[PDB]
Amino acid sequence: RFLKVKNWETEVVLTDTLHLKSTLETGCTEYICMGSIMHPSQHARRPEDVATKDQLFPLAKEFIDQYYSSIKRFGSKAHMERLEEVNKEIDTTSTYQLKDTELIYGAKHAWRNASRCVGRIQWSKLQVFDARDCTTAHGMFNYICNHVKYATNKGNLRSAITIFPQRTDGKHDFRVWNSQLIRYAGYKQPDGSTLGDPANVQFTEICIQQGWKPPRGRFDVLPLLLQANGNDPELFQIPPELVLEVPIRHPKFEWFKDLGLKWYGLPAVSNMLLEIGGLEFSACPFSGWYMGTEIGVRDYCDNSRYNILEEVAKKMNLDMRKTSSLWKDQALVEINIAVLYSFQSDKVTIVDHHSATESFIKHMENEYRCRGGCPADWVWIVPPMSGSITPVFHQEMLNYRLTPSFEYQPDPWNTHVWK
Amino acid sequence: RFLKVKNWETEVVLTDTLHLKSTLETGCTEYICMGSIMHPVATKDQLFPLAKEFIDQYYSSIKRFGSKAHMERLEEVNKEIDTTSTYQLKDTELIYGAKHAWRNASRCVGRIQWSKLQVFDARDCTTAHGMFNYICNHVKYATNKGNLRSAITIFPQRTDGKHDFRVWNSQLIRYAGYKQPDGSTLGDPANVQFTEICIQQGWKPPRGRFDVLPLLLQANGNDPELFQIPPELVLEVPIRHPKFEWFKDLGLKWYGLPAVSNMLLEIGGLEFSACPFSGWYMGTEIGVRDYCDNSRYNILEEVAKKMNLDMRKTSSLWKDQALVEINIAVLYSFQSDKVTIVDHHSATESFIKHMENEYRCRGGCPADWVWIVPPMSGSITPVFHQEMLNYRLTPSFEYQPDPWNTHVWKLV
Ligand code: HEM
Ligand code: HEM
Ligand SMILES: Cc1cc(N)nc(COc2cc(CCN3CCC(F)(F)CC3)cc(F)c2F)c1
Ligand SMILES: Cc1cc(N)nc(COc2cc(CCN3CCC(F)(F)CC3)cc(F)c2F)c1
Ligand SMILES: C[C@H](O)[C@H](O)[C@H]1CNc2nc(N)[nH]c(=O)c2N1
Ligand SMILES: C[C@H](O)[C@H](O)[C@H]1CNc2nc(N)[nH]c(=O)c2N1
Ligand SMILES: [Zn+2]
Repeated sequence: RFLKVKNWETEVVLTDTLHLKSTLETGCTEYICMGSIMHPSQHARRPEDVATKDQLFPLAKEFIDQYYSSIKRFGSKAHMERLEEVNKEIDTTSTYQLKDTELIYGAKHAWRNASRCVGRIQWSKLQVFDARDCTTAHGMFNYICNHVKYATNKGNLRSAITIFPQRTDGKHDFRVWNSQLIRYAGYKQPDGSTLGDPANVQFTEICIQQGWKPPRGRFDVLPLLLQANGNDPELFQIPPELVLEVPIRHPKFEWFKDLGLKWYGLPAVSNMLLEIGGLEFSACPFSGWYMGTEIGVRDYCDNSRYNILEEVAKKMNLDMRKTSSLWKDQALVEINIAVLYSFQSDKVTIVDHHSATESFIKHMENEYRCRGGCPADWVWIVPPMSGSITPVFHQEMLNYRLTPSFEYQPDPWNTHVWK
Repeated sequence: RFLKVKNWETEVVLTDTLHLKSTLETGCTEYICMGSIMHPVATKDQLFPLAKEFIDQYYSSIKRFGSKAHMERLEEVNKEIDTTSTYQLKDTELIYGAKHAWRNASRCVGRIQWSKLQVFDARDCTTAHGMFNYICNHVKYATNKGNLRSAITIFPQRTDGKHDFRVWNSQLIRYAGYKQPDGSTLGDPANVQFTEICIQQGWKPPRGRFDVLPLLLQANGNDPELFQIPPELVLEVPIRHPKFEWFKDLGLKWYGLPAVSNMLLEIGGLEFSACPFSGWYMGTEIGVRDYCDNSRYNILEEVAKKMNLDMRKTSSLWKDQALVEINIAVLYSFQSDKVTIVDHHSATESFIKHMENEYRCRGGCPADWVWIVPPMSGSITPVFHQEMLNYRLTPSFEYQPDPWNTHVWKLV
C-alpha cells in the first residue's frame, strides 16, 4: 500500500509510493532477497530480437504517456497525435523514433532512476548529445571525442551522454566495446603476474589482436573499439590531449609521487544499454565525474586491480605481519587522501565520499518530497571505505526498477559474429 | 531450482539449494527489495506443523529420520500440543535448536563458530533472582578470564504471552547514558532511555562515563527487578594506542563480553523470549560503531584533534584517518590484555571460508550483505565482493518488541 524507510542516525522516516510504478522484477521474492546479486534479474521488457506490435507498442504507449504526463499534458492533442504517430511508425517499420524532447527526457530519467548511482542529485543537469544520425565507427569516434572534450572541459567536468542509433533487429547494434571510454590496458606478464590494469587484460588482448600496438606501460590508455550497424569493430586512439590525467601525489608524504601513479579524470561508462519506451540504445556512453573512492579504494586497492596497498604500506613503514595492525586500512586512507588532494590541486572535478553521500541523502529527501520515492541500492550507494561514518550507511533504502533505465547487456565479443 | 552466487574478486561460484527450505518472509517482494530495512502466541493448529518441521529436521541432522525414535517423538510432541497446547524440547533438541538459530543468523559474520556453542538450559528458572544467578554464571563462563567462549542461556518459553521471561537489557553488559541539562550526554548516548528506566526502578547511578548498567530481569510476566552484576565478573579493557602515548588519556575503556539479550529464540514454533547469547567482539563494533557513530560516543573529533588533523574540510579524510587509528587502538588494547577479539579482516576471511564450507555440506548459507560487510574498509575485505543470498531459516533469532513498550505493570 505504501512503504516507509527510516534513517537510524536522524530517525527521519520517508514514505514511498513511487514503487507502485515499478515495472520489472528485482530478483527478490517474499522468501529470498537478492540485493547483493550484481545481476539478479533477466526480466527484460521486450523479447530478444524485433518484437511484434502488441509487444513494442504497449511499452511505447507507456513512455509517451509518462512523458506527456510529466509535462502537464496527457490527453492533449500532441499526446494523442504522438500515440497515433508511434502507432503508424511501428505499423510500418517495427520500431519508432523518439522526438528530441522525449530522448532528452528519457536519458535524464534513466539517470534519475539508476538505483545504484550515488551522484543522482545532478540528474536533471545532463548534457544530451543526439548521435542517432551516426552510421559508421568513424562517426562514433567523432561523436565520442566531442563527448570527451565537452565533458572534460579542462577539468571542470560536465555530465553528458551520447546516444547512438537504437537497436533495430539485433544484428545491427551500435556498441562501444570498451566498458568505459578511458581505461588503462592490462598486460599478462610472462611470469604470470600483470602489468597495468588487470581488469582489462581480456579487452587489452582483443585490442592487441585487432592490431593495437601496446606501449606496454602501467597506464596505457586503451584505444576505442567502436562497432556501428553490426559491423566489425574498429580501433581508434583517442587524442591524448583529450584524455585528462591527474598525477597522484600526497600532501604530506613526498615519497608518494614516486609511486608513479596517475589516473584519468573522466569516468565514462560505455557498455550499458539505455532503454526508453521499449527502444534499446545499446551505445550510450555517459560520463560525469569521479568519487575519490572509485579510484582510491576500488581501482587502486582491489586485489585483482592495481593492488598497491602493500606497496604504500611498505613506504609508510607499517606493521604488515598481521591483519590486526590495520596496515591495509591505514594505507587505504592515505591513498584516498592523495587521490583527492591531487584532483583538487589540478582543478579537476572530484567529490569525496562524505560530500557525495551527504548530497545523496539530500537527493533522497527531494525525491520523496516531489516524486514520492527514490529507488536506491544500499549495497552500491554505501562507499567502499568508512561506510558507517557516511550518512547513507544509516539510511534505509527501497530498491525497485523504474523505466527509462540503464541496463546491463552482454559484452559484444561474447555475442558478435565476425565478418 | 538452484541459485548461483558469484565472488567477483575470485570468480568462485557457489550453488544455493538450501533456500528452497526457507518459510517466513524476507520482507522483499517480487518488485521491491527491502534488503536494507533493519526491521521489516501460536494456536494448537499453528503449532503442529512448526513442531513437526523442527523435529523432522533434528532427526534428519542426526541421520535418524523415519526411525522408531523419530516417530515416537513426533507422536509425543503431538500429544503435548493436544494436551497442553504447547510442548517441551528435549535437551538435545534445545542445544541443536540454539546452535542452528545461530547457524541461520544471516546477519552474523562469526558463524564459523556456530557448532561450538555452550548451551545453558535455564527452563527451570522461575524468578528474577533465578535469572540473575543464571546470567551471572553465563557471564563468568563466557568471559573465561579473557579467553572468551560462546554461550547462550535459554529461559522458559512463551506460554500465553502474559508470562514472558525477558531480559530488559538489550545486552548483558552496557554502559549507562545520562543526558545533561545542557543537552550533552555522559556515557553511552544509545542507552539513555534504558538508563532512565533503571533509575526509575531504583538504581542509584554513579553518573560516570562507563557505568556498567544493572540487569533488569523479568520472570514469568512479573515486573522486572534490578540486580547489579558483581563487578569482578565484568571484564573491561582500557583502550590505549601502540603509537600515540596520548591515546590512553582519552580515558576510553570497553567491556570484553558482547552479549545480546533482547532477541527471541524460535525453535519448532516455541518462542524463548529471553535467551541472552554471547561471543567475542569484532574490533569494528567498538572502534567504528560504539566509538565513532555520531549517535554514540562520537570521539572522532576528539581523536582527530589530538592527531593535529585538518578538520576544516571533509576531503582531508580526517574522519577516516582517525577512525583507523581508533580501531587499531581497540585491537591492540584487547590483544595486549589477552582478551579475545577479532579484527574485521580476519573475521570476514573466516566467514567466507565458513560460507563456502556451508555451501558444500549444507547447500547454502543465508547471509545479509548489508550486515556482513564491516562498517569500515568495506571493499578491502573479501565479503564485500561476495554475492550472498538472504533467506530466513528456522530455528532463528528474531527481533521482538522492547518490553517496556508492551509490559503492563503489576505494582500499584
Ligand atoms: C555527475 C557525477 C556522478 C557521480 C559522482 C556518480 C557516482 C557514481 C558511483 C560512485 C557509482 C558506483 C560506481 C561503481 O562503484 O562502479 C555510480 C553508478 C552509476 N551511475 Fe553515477 N555518478 C555520476 C554521474 C552519472 C551519470 C551522468 C549517469 C548517467 C547519465 C550515471 C549513471 C550511473 C549508473 C547507471 C550507475 C550504475 C552503474 C552500474 O550498474 O555498473 N551516473 N555512480
Ligand atoms: C563468536 C564470535 C562472534 C562474532 C565475532 C560475531 C560477530 C557479529 C557481528 C559483528 C554482528 C553484527 C553486530 C552488529 O553490527 O550489531 C553479529 C550479529 C549477530 N550475531 Fe554474531 N558474532 C559472534 C557470535 C554469535 C553467537 C554466539 C550468536 C548466537 C548464539 C550470534 C548471533 C548473532 C545474531 C542473531 C546477530 C544479528 C544481531 C542483530 O540482528 O541485531 N553471534 N555477530
Ligand atoms: C557516470 C559515472 C560516474 C562515476 N563517478 N562513476 C561511474 C562508474 O564508472 C566506472 C566504473 C568502473 C568499474 C566498474 N565496475 C567494474 C567491476 C564490476 F563489474 F564488478 C562492477 C563495475 C571503472 C571505470 F573506469 C569507470 F569509469 C560512472
Ligand atoms: C553474540 C554477538 C557477538 C558479537 N560480536 N556481536 C554481537 C552484537 O553485539 C552488540 C550489539 C550492540 C548494538 C546492536 N545494534 C544497536 C543499534 C541498532 F539498533 F541500530 C542495531 C543493533 C550493542 C552491544 F552491546 C553488543 F554487544 C553479538
Ligand atoms: C539502514 C541500514 O540498513 C542500517 O544502517 C544497517 C546497515 N548495516 C549494518 N550492519 C551492521 N553490522 N550493523 C548495523 O547496525 C547495520 N545497520
Ligand atoms: C557482491 C557485491 O554485490 C559486489 O561486490 C558489489 C558490492 N557493492 C558495490 N558497490 C559499488 N558502488 N560498486 C561495486 O562494484 C560493488 N560491488
Ligand atoms: Zn531483496
